[PDB]
Amino acid sequence: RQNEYLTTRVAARDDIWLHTKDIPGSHVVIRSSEPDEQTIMEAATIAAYFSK
RNA sequence: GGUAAGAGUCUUGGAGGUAGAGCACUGAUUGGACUAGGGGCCCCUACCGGGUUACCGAAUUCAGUCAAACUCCGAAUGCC
Repeated sequence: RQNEYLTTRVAARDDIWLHTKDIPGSHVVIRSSEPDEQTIMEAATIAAYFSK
């Protein structure tokens, strides 16, 4: 219920959206125009921590 | 006591909105064009807008209804 609202209302364009491959997990979005490689790594670790 | 006014009928002139009719007002309404505005869905909304709505209906309009506290009208009888 938070995820559909976050994906369709909150985040604008060119926001990197992250999810675990073929495993259910939290939906993680970075609200910046350009994501730094370190930012992508950190958000991927957060998405992996909040996963199965 | 006044006295012959009283009453009925023919003729004439009036006031007063009932029966009936009608939307010319006040409401309630049914259908079609007309669509102010609101409803989902795609481009997009971090937000302005666009499309389709076999989607509702405040306006307005062609029609169709209704009304003791609606009347543009309007009797028969009663009344003076």
